[PDB]
Parts: sequence; C-alpha cells; structure tokens
Amino acid sequence: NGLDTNNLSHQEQEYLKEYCDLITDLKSGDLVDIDLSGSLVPPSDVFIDVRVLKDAGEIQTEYGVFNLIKDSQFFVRQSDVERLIQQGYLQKI
Amino acid sequence: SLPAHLQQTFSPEEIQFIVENEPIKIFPRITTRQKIRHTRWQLITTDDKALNNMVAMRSTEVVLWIALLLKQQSKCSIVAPQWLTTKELDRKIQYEKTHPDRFSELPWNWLVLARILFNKAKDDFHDPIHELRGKIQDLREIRQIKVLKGLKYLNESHLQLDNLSLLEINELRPFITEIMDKLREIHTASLT
Amino acid sequence: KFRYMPFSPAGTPFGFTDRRYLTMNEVGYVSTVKNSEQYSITVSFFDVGRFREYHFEDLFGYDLCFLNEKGTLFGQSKTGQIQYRPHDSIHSNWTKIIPLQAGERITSVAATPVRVIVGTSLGYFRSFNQFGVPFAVEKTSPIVALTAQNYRVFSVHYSQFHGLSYSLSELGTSSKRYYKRECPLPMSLPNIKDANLDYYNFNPMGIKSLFFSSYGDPCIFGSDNTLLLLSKWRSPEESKWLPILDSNMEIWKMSGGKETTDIHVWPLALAYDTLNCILVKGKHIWPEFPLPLPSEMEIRMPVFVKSKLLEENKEIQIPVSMAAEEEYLRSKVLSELLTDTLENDGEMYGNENEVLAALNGAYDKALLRLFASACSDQNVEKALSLAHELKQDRALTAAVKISERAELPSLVKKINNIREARYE
Amino acid sequence: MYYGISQFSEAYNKILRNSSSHSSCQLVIFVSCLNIDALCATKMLSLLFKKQLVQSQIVPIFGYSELRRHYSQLDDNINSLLLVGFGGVIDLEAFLEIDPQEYVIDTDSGEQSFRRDIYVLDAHRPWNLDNIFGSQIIQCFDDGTVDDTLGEQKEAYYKLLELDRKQRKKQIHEYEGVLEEYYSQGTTVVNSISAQIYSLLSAIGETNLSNLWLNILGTTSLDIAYAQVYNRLYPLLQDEVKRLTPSSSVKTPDTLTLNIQPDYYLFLLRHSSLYDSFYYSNYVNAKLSLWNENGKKRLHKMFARMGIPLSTAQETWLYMDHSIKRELGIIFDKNLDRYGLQDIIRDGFVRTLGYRGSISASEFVEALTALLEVGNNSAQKLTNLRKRWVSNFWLSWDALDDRKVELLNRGIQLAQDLQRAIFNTGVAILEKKLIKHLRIYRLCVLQDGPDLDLYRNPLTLLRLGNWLIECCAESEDKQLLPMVLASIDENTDTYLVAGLTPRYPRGLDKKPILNNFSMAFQQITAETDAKVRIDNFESSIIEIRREDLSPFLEKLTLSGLL
Amino acid sequence: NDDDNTEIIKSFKNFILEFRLDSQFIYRDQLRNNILVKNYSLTVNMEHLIGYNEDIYKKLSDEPSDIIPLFETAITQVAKRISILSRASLPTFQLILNSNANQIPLRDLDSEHVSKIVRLSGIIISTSVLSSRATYLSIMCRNCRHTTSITINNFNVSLPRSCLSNCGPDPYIIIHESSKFIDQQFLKLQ
Amino acid sequence: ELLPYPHQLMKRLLNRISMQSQLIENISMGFNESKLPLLCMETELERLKFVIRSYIRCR
Ligand SMILES: [Zn+2]
Repeated sequence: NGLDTNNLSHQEQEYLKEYCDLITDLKSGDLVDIDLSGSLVPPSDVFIDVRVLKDAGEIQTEYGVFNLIKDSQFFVRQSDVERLIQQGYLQKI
Repeated sequence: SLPAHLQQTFSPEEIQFIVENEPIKIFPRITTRQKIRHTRWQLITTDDKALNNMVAMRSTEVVLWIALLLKQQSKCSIVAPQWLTTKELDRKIQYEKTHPDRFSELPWNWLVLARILFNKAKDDFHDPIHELRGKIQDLREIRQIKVLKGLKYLNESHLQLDNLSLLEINELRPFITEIMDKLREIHTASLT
Repeated sequence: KFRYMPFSPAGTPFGFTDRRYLTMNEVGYVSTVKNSEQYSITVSFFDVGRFREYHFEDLFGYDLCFLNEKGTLFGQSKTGQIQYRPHDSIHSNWTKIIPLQAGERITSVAATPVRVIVGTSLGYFRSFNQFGVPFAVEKTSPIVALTAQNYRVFSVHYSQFHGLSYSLSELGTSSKRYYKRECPLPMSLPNIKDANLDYYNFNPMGIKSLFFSSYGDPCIFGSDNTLLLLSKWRSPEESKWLPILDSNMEIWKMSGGKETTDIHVWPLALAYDTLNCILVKGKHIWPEFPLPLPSEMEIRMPVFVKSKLLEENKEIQIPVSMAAEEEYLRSKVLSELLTDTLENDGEMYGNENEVLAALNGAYDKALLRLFASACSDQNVEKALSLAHELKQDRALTAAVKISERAELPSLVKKINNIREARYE
Repeated sequence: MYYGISQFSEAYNKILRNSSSHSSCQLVIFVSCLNIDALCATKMLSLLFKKQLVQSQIVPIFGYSELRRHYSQLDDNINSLLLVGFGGVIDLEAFLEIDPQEYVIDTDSGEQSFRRDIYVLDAHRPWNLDNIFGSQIIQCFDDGTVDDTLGEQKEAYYKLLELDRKQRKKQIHEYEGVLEEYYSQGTTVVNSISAQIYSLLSAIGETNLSNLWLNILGTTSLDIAYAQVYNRLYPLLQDEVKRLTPSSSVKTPDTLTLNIQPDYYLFLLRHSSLYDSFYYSNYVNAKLSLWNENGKKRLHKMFARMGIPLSTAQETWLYMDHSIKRELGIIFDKNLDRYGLQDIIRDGFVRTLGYRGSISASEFVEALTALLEVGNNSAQKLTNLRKRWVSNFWLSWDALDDRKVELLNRGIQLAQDLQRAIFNTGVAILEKKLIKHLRIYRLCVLQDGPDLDLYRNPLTLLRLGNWLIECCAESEDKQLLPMVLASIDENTDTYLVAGLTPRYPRGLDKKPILNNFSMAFQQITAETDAKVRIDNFESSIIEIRREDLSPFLEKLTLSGLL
Repeated sequence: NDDDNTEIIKSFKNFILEFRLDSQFIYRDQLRNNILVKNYSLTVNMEHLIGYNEDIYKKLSDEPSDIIPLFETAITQVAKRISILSRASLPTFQLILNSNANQIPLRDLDSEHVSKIVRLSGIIISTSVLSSRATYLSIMCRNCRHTTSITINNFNVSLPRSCLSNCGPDPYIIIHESSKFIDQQFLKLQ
Repeated sequence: ELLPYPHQLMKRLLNRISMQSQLIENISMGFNESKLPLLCMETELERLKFVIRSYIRCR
C-alpha cells in the first residue's frame, strides 16, 4: 500500500488506515528525496528489460509517457517502473 | 517495516552493492581527456579526478559499479586484480593445504568479485576462465572444510577467525549467532 | 642470399592458422582471414568513441597495413596494389598501382595526415598526398620498416651493401626539416626450433614493433626484446639511443628468478613510463585472434645484474641501493625527455609540468638514497659527487642531516660551500 | 530508394538523433509477430539498442486493424517508429490517415523536417510507389531492387505526379499503364530482414557471434518456401562464420563454437530418432511417398539396405551407437542415390557451447516456429486469441536467450507433437482425396479431422500447406497449380483460408513464382459484399464465414487473376 | 592394463571435477551435499557424460562391469579430495545412473543385450529380505597366521588357494570382526 | 541496540542530495551528446537514495 477488508476488524481497519496516513506523512516534509516505502533491493542494474503483464492504459512517468499494452517489452530504468513492478502490472527481472 | 529475511543479516545483493563500492584498476576504451584545444563527471560519493582524467588504453582506477556500467557499454574493460591469476590462486591453494588450522590470506571480497567478473567480464582475463573458476571452486570447498572443522569449537565465550570472506560471514552468520546466543543464555541462566 | 619480406608494425604470421594480424598499434588492430582464395579484413579500434570498427572483403590479398588516427593504408607487396581508406567516410578511398620491377616488392608502407609513403625492396621511396596525387620518387637504402605519427616519419633501412640504418624526418604542412637521413641504427639483428623459425621466415629483421611514444620520441623493439628510445633527436649532435626495457630481464624478475620461456612480450605502444604490450603465453611469440587485454610494463633502466639478485635472495626483491640507482637513472632520463618535449613541442595537456616536478622529486630522493649508502661506507668523496648532482636546494638539507648522522664535518663544510655557490 | 544499403548506417544515426535520450522513451518498434525473421530481426535490433542505451517499446502486432489501433493510441512524444516484417505493400498515409501538414516542424529554403519518423523493414517485394517514392515520413530499408528494376516505374510515377488532348493522354495513360502493370503483381520475397539488419550492423561495427547466429536463424527460416533466398544468402553467411570464428581444440564449458558442417535436410535429427527424422521429414515423404503403406515398406527396406537396424534407428540420436552416426555421411553417400534422396546432403550451421549438446539452425527455427504456434461475443474471442498468440511470440522471444534452454527443449517437444498432428492430418487429406482439381487452382477444404483447433493458428495451416506443396510438387503428373487451403473453426464458425504457391522440386536448379491470391482476394472483397478479414500481414490469409465460402470460391474460380 | 585403469579413473575424476553447465559445477556440489547428509552416492546423467566425452561413454557402455568399479574408485578419490583435509573413514560410494533412453521391453530382452546397460519398465511383485554382501575381507591363513585383505566389488572372485606368505592346500579362513559389509536386496520384476 | 543518530552527517547528506537534485535538473534543462555523465548522476542518486532508505528503514 505504501508503494481483502473482510478479515480485518473495524479497529484493525482504522489502525491500518491511520498507519497508512502515518507512512504517507513520513515521506513528506523531510526525508522527501528518498521514498520510505520504496524498494529495499539495491539498484545493482540501472536499466532492465520489463514485460507488461496486464493492460493498464496510457500512463505518465517523469519526462515521458508510457503505454501499458499487454505483452510488450520496455528497455527502461529500474527506478522509473519500480513502483509499477511493485503493483504487479509490470513484471520482469 | 524491515522484512524478516533482512532483519539480522545482509542479503547477498547488499554484499554485491558493498563490493561494487570499491576502487578497481581498469582500461578505458574511450577518450574523455581535454586536449590543449562534454559535460564533466562530477560525482559526490567517489573521487572523480580519476574519472575526469580517463585516457584510452591506460590504467585508471574507478569504482566497480562504473566499471560494470561501462563494461555493459563496452566503452571500458575491467582489469582483474593480481590474486585472480592461476599462479596466485595455486599459491593460495598451497597455503590452504599447508596450514590446516588457518585460513589463507585472501581478500575479504574474493567470492563476490569473482562472481561479478565471471558474469560480466568474459573476455577480460589473461588466464583462461576455466581453470580460474576451477581454482575458485577448489578454494571455496577447502574453506568450507576448514569452517566445518572450526565449527566444532563453538564456545560460550568467544570465537575467532583470521581471514574469512564477507560472503562466508553471510553464509555462517545466523547459525553461529543463534547457537552461541542460546549457549550464552543457557550459561547465564546457569549462573546463581 | 637475403630475401626481403613485407613488414607492418606488430604484425603476426599466419602460422598453422588461417588468420593473422596485419598491424597492431595504439589506435587499433587490423587483422585478415583467409576466406577460400580471398580474404576478409577486420579493422578494430581501441578507441570506441572516436572510431567505429569495420570490415571488408579483400580480393587482392593485402599483406601490408598501416593504421593511424585519420586513415588506413593497405598494400599488396607482390603487385604494388595500395589503397587508402579514410575513417570518416567523407573523403573517398583511393586505390593505386605503383610500378614494381622483377624482384621488387613493397616492404613497408606509412601514412601521414598530408602524405602517403610507400617503400619498395630495391630502395624506392614513393610519396603521394592523401588524395592520390604523386609527390616524390626518391631512391634510398631499402626500407624494411616504416612508422609515422602525425607529421613525423621514422624509417629503418637495411641492405647487404649499406648495413642497418634509420631515418627520422618531420615533413609537415610547412617547415620541411629532415632530422636524420640513414644514420646507423644500434640494434642487434637475430642470430639466424620451428617456433622461432616460423616467425623469422616471416620477419627476418626481428622487428617486433616500431612506433613513437606518447610525446613523439621514436621507439623500436628488436629481436633481443629490448625497447630502444631515441633521446634528443631534435639536436643531431646530442642524439643517443637509450635502452629503457630489457624485457627478458623483467620477465625473469617477475617470475621469481626462474629462467622462463613460455611468456613473451608483444609491444604495442609506449605511454610515459609505461609500455602497453600483450604478455603472450605459450610456445608462440605472436598473439592469436581472441586478443587479451594489453598488460602494462613500467620501464626500468637495465642496470640489474642477475648475480647480485640471486646472491641476496639466497618474487625477486631488489635491494634499496641498486633500486635507488635505477630510480635515479630512470628519473634522470625521463626528466630529460619531459624537459625536451615541454620546451620544444610544448605541453599537449596540463599534467606535464607537475609530473616533471614529481619526477625531479623522485630524482632527488634516489640521489639521497645513494648518498646514504655512500656515507655508510665512510666515503666522503663519493657522497660529495652524489650530492653535487643533486638538483634542487630543498633536498640538500637532507644531505646535511645524513652527513650529521654519519659524522663527516668536512663533507658538511663542502656542501655548505656548494650552497654558497648556489645562492648566486 | 530513400535508403540504399550503403546508407543504412546513416539511417541508424538519424534514429539516435531522435531517440538517444536518457530522460524519455522515444523509440517504439512495431514488430510483425508470427514471423521468425521479424523475431530474429527485432532480437538483433534490441541487442544493438541495449548496447548503446536507446529506450525502446517492442510491440507485437498480428492484424492490420491491430496496427491501426496501436498507432492511433500512440503519444505525440514518439518520434521514431520501426515497422519490422510488414508495411511494404499498403499505403501507410491512406491507412494511418497520415497528412504531412500537422506533422511538419521547422520548414524554414528547400528543406523539410517532421516530428515523427516511421521506418519500414519489409521483405515483401511489391513496394507501394507512393510509400517508397512520394513519401518523406515513411522511410524504407530497401534491399536494392529499386536501383535495378524499379526505374521505369520511378520515372512513370515522377512524370505522373509532376504533370497534374492526344499528347497528354498519350503519355499519361502510357505511364499509368506502366504503373498498373507494376501493380496487380504477385507477392514474393528475395531478401530477409535479418540480412539487412546484419548489413546495418556491419556498417556500424557491432557484429559478434550472437548477432551472426540470429542472422543465420533469420536466413535459415526462409528455406521452406523461399530456397532461392537461402541459396543466395548462404555464401555471405559462410564468409561471416569464417571471419568471426576463433583460431581453433578440447571441449570446454565456455567455448561456444559455430561450425559449417553437414546438416541434413531432416526434421529434428539431433533431438529425435533417425527413424522419426526420416519418417516426419517433408522431403523424404515428398519423394518416397511415405503416406501410404508402400512408402513405409520402402523406408524399412532402405533401413535394411543402409545397415542400420530399426532398434538402433529408433533409438535417440544422443544415445545412438556412434558406429552408425560417425560414418553416417559415407552411408548417406553410398545408399541415398538409389532411392533418390541425394539432396539430403546439405552443409549447414551447427552451434554448440559447453557440454549441453549441439543445435542446428534448422532444428532451432522449427523449435521457434512451434513456440510461435502452440507455445501456450465472437470479437472478444478473437481479441483473447490474438492476445494468446502475442503471448506465444513473447515465449518464443524468451526461448532465443542462451540461459533459457528449457524453453528450447519445450519447443522441441512441441515441434515433435505438432509434426505428428501435421502428419496425421496430411495423410488424412491424402487418403480420402479431398484435394479437388478446379483447372486453375487446387482446392482443399477441411471440414473435420483430428485436433482441428490447432488450425486457427496461421503458421500451423502454412505448415500443412507446405506439407501438401512438397508432397504434390514431386508428383510431375499434375502440373504447378496454386492451392487454396481452408480450415473451419466451429466456435468462431469461420473458414480461415490460406493461399499457397506451388514450387519446383528441390533437386532442380530460375525465376521464382509469385503469389497471385491477394489481388483476387482484394477484387472479390471490393466487388462482392463478403464479410471477410484482410487484416493479416501475409495477404493470402483471409477469414470467411461458413455460409459465404462457396460463393467466394465460385467468384475465385470465375476470376482469372490466380 | 593398470595404466589404462588409472587413466580411466583419472579421466572420470576430471569429469567430476571439470563438468560445468551454466556457471555451475553440478557434480562437485552434488557430491558435497551427498556427503553432508551421509548419503555416499553420486547420481550421474548419461546426457552429461556424453556431452563431456563420448569416448568415455563407449568405455562405460561397452564393458560396464569392468569399468563401473573404476568409476567408483574415482568417485571415492574425489570425495576424499573434497571432504578430507590432507596430512592433518569414508567407505566406497555408489554410482547411480539416470538415462532417458527408449525402454526395452522384457520380452525383447535376449542374448544380444548381455553385459550391456539397458533401461526397462515393469511392475514389482516381490522384494526379498536384505542380505549382507561383503566388500572388505580380512582373510587369515590357518597355519602361518598372517592376515591379508581382499577388496570385493560387486560386479561379475573367491578365496584363493595360496596363502601368500608346504603351508596347506586351502589354508584360508575369514575373520568377521574386521570385515565390511553392504546390503543386497533381491527383487522380482513382472 | 538502536545506535545514536548522526545528525550532522545526515543533514549534510540531505543537503548534498538536494544540491545534486537541482544540479541534475538544471543539466536536464541544459540538454555533442555525452549522456554517460548524466547516467553517472542518475545511478549515483538512486544508489545514495537506496543506502539512506535502507538505513532509515532498519532503524
Ligand atoms: Zn600360510
């Protein structure tokens, strides 16, 4: 969630919600250049090949506009699509 | 917040990062040198003077992630160290077979650097890769036999090794630390 | 009698293989492959960013090549077929057949920014420009080796009735000055089993390579595996050939004293205090097609005797006395070379003045280490001769302190008299 | 005409001048999926752009409508487009509604520049004259047929466009007759995309063993129906193999070698038994007629004559006794002349590395073709099915890597099973005589059979088609005729119709025959109200309804453009 | 003939020590992980041995009964190289083969396949009791009371007639205290 | 044990990473094409961000 509601209690739901507000408050203000909910793997490969799993439309990135056509290959940086790998819409290496 | 498999130890890719952050001798295949008649490099975690003074077909010293990044470009070829030769590895094998109680005087990053240069520099070795990897595997196996022999001396007080590699520290860290922690817990409960 | 063979710098023979290197230098390497009565020539460059490597299908059978930073000159020895190919592919390639008599072969070729030089086995010396217009037909002693760097041309001549010699010239876009013309060359030709005879049937002169340094000083690598540099070539009354690497001795030195045969040095270039060269392992001197990384060999002045190094070592560890001696001699000759190149041609970068200052520092540090070994044997006169060659006034006080530690007050008085001469 | 071979390098430089930017992605490569040549071509292009760091988006496209959908949703930031394996026949301005007025930037001086470059890597030799000549935006990587053949059409088109009574009619109708003679011409291939991209790599200087092996695979994949192309491109591959080979040795785990050695014209020799390799080969069944029982008797008799026992012949090639397989060339030379199988002797390229076994180019391209084929309200079914073959194409792309040999072995097993199905359906066609003679073309309609759900795939129907053309080509009693091959899909309820060109027997050694089905398909689609699909990149692949099949074939046999 | 035997042992030693597929020595790691769980055995794929050297494949497949003990000796030598430090025990190992060959049926098993490696399939109907075969035998002479050793490999040997010191016609007995034994289970295949 | 915080070191590191962020964005506005120093900046920034992220996440 930083980068299924039946099983939790209402007190656990509000615990999870307020913890989500805390962890989205942590990366604001100070510690803002990094992301605290980011990837814990080191970026030992600056560019990766990325394969699209599911069709997710046209998305934007920092300085360019990406497509999410299903079953397509990108040769892009790990940090540009690292969050999208975490969502699972992109999955390769 | 931290995952359970990264709680009390380093993952091997963090060890890869740590040994990617060292200097290494290298041969540039591009000329970035300003003549008497191009944005500068300008890095903040390493000395950029050796990278600003990058001369083709010379020996320079750059950090290893730059080395691998430029080897991917093939704009610059990584030079193996002195201990990555057949003769020096045979000398290390002879030292391992000579003194059974003591580990050889190998660098701390001898398994991780060897793996990095085997998977990234397949045409940068003066000696053949074949017997180099064979001697690497032989040294790894005899060091495994020596740490298996030394693990019989799991003491409650302390335990010492001389020249164990960082990757072998992550090999043996959770087992040794947990077993000695429980031995110390047993003896401290045994105290009056 | 004697047979001439076509020579290109650091070329390799065919051997039992079907391919060889036409030429190898600091710019790149040109190799040819036998391709069922034709050839395929691949030109690769060590500078990937400046030059892009290429290859082409050669139907004439070129056995000569010269590779510089602005073109590539191929030459067929038996028919006189030469070709010049610019790298940028803006200027067009040109192809020319020169007249060859019966028994005449092109022995060596060279290229210049404004000229193209072809040398034949009967002594002809044909100079074109870069576009194919002929400019000169000279007759000299038979040129068996050519290497040009920028506007400087260096050549080696040999004949039965003239002997071995060299010629150095600077032709330029202007100021046509010839430095030396057919002055004799101090090099030992090889003593004329099949591992050496496969090469000496191909290269009878024993020239492994012929090049210029990074600062423009000529260098030659003969059959005795020594690198000879020509020092003070701009002044013909002070020119001398300095051996700066007896590479068999350093090969024996890194091997721990073992008389080693299976490793050889194949020279490519000389940067300042460093020869870039592939250490070829095996029974063959020449490297093969999977070319390894060229190793670096620091130049050492040949003052190493094997007897003393074997005597003290009962890795060969040099004692500090003769290490100081070789550091002093190497620092002196390199200081002379850097001073001449900085005074005459100027600095091509910004690093030359500071490395000259550090080189004079290493000069004085080696002289003080010789001064210490002189003072340890109560040798006042040798200590005075050693500190008389001390260059800077900074390091003379160190000699005063060593004289104080050795208790030689007359040496203190004479060094202070030297200082008194040095204040004005 | 816009790019001859000597300036392919220049075109690549232009790509860098539009795409060598670290901040944004600006290069999108449209690849025709379901083609081995485009797959190898895009693999070499992806390796080249990975070595120089160009951002890329590789998009596999099946249909023409799929192309129009993908190009319509493209962002305006993209300035470089590469069309691999297609886009050389249709008019891309008339198809992608391209008007140069809204794409032009900085026209000022006779200079014109655009904000998007669309490059075409197409092997289909009918070239659209507007596309190759009158188009600045659409840039073609021509092999060189424009400088030798297409000059009269160049001048006819140029004086057609330049000049917008008896003199005007006399020259304009003559030039339009020349242009309409060049049009309505059949489709043929004389060069591969992999050869052109390897020529570009030779011009740049990024050639190595991997790109050479991919070029070898791309050239070898055209050996089924375009053997003149492979016979033309073979000496260049031989020169490149002998150029980039090392000096020499002992088998060691790291030395990849790629030899020119006898690689016989067999289906999966080194990964199956010798009996199954002769039994499932198209050429062996083409000559000895293995579909009936007499051909199997003759195959067993020649196994008796060759001295190979059937216990040894049915054993796996890797476990085969090498007293059979070492002197198999001598046995082939001595015994195959009496049975007519002299053309089995063929030198090919065999690559091995380490101790994991040797692979030929032919076995590798049949493995890749099998991984394209069976690698893994009706409009939703067609969309899901197109997504399935795009996933199959990316699985076959995954099989091209060196570290994924398990995908290659899965492709080998899939090729064996698919060839078993192709053999069963081929003898099903041949036994009951569904091949009908229609005096201008030969008709074969599959109404029902074993595992008919494999034939909704295009390349599986082309495999069955090449099986039938090889089997009927050696029978000289019936002459050369084009073939219509229709297969029914019950759930979609459509007849997928393939047009197959005949060919001469392989032993003979001229002018290649053309593909005259696209002209008739287009003219019948224009004249009649048949609801048909023309969207396939191979224009001989159409989809008709079941109820409109017989009128389509009657209008086909009435038309004289076959 | 012992030169060829030790050449075979050294060659299969080099096959174990030098085999590497996808940057991995599979057989050295297999032997180490088999020693670490005290499972003194090595499973060898036939495809891997063919891809290493087909000459070794014919040496294995021609007369297997005379060369499989040599391969056992090579495996034990590799194991003593790997898991035993020198100048500072392990019994004999077992070579277990994996083959992907076509399955020879029981009715086609005949006199042609005698002393050849065959792969077959069937149904087990009876497994017998484990019997104790012997490998190391401490053989004692009854008269001169000297003890020799006989090493037994379970392929294709008996008590010899000379005591190797008249001493006696058949002067040997077996000492069962210093003898090493392995298991042998009889099966019936349908 | 939770180690003491190096306040001055981390304040200097955030100031340095901020100055490098404005430097790389200014050079991106400034965008011969030698993109390898920019790539060195880019992987420099993300590897420093990884080290800072992992240290703060562990503590
Ligand atoms: Zn006895």
